[PDB]
Amino acid sequence: EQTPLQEALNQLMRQLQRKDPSAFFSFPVTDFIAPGYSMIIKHPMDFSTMKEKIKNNDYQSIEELKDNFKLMCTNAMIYNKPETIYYKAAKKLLHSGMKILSQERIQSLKQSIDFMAD
Ligand SMILES: CC(=O)c1cc(-c2cc(C(=O)NC3CC3)ccc2C)c2ncccn12
Repeated sequence: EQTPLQEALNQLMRQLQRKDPSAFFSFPVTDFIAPGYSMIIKHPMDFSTMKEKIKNNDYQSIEELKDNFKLMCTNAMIYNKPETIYYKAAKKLLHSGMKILSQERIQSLKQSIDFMAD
């Protein structure tokens, strides 16, 4: 039902989402709640979309998930003005998420994935 890589990606997801208690990054931003979003942000990302990419096996590496997570936070800091709650929340989430997605945890998880293979 899940490969070791999928299991590892799903666990990181849960860890990252716990750093978004406001649930602002849980779901895709739409043009209705953020006017002109689709004209400014060319590659949207959110936790629910990351969740489908894992289930659909779109990720070949943990680094890909980390890139998507950074994209999530980068999009929010580009679209939202610094005085907004969403900008501040993106900065807090980026800092907390990058500690979760440290080189040491990523390398540790990659070692485990290889040990569970073949
Ligand atoms: C990531 C980001 O840029 C973003 C996220 C949201 C958003 C807000 C709420 C919410 O609860 N809003 C009420 C507190 C006022 C719920 C879910 C989402 C996806 C948002 N809304 C407008 C502009 C930007 N954003």
